[PDB]
Amino acid sequence: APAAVDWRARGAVTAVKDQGQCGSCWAFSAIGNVECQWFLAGHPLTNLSEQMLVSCDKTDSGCSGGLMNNAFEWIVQENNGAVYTEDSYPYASGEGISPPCTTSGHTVGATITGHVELPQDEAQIAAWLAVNGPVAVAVDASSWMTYTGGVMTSCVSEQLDHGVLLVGYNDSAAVPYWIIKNSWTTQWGEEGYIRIAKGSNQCLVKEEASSAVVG
Ligand SMILES: O=C(N[C@@H](Cc1ccccc1)C(=O)N[C@@H](Cc1ccccc1)C(=O)CO)OCc1ccccc1
Repeated sequence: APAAVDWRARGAVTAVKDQGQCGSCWAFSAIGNVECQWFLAGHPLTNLSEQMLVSCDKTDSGCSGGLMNNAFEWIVQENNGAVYTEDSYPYASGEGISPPCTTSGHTVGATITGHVELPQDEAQIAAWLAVNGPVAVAVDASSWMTYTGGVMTSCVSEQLDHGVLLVGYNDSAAVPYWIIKNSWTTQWGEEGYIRIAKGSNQCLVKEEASSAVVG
């Protein structure tokens, strides 16, 4: 694999978001992945709708939580592969509730055909990311309320609880690291990003990695 990859500088990653008081990290992870995969398939970089998942994907639990793989499966099996634009289905859950699903009045911004579940191996995830783009992952975020910048050390790695998006890595650095997009505003971390050490399963980052497939 290349020594380093950073998709943020290559036109593939939209702005950092704010999930607010809702337990919707799963939806930010899944949609951020779709956004990146759609661009890398040769389509314009488009802002897509987390609200579609939070209100309409009844195989997940709204502001009480969900799974990225369930969300990818719902899009294809129940929603004809469609992912609506942000502008046509804007985020409505920042106060912490999921309003009833709206089943018309939206415009499709992207489509997917399926998803892949990646190996539980950091070198294999990096190799896939270098060619095919950003990857949805789950982490233990319990230590992330202390992060202020730099490459974090000694991440608490006990229980997966938070969905996020891998956007790059650097194996040439003094301590090799992953680059991760969070959904806690740009005032948190490094303009909304976190770097964690790579190669020691920090925060359980290798355990639940997956991606949508765009045809
Ligand atoms: O708890 C979750 N998911 C986790 C993420 C996850 C994804 C993949 C693997 C492990 C964890 C989840 O959604 N976490 C929630 C936790 C939360 C709840 C309420 C307020 C703020 C925060 C998040 O928003 C993560 O920030 O899913 C429960 C579930 C399972 C099946 C169907 C419906 C919900």
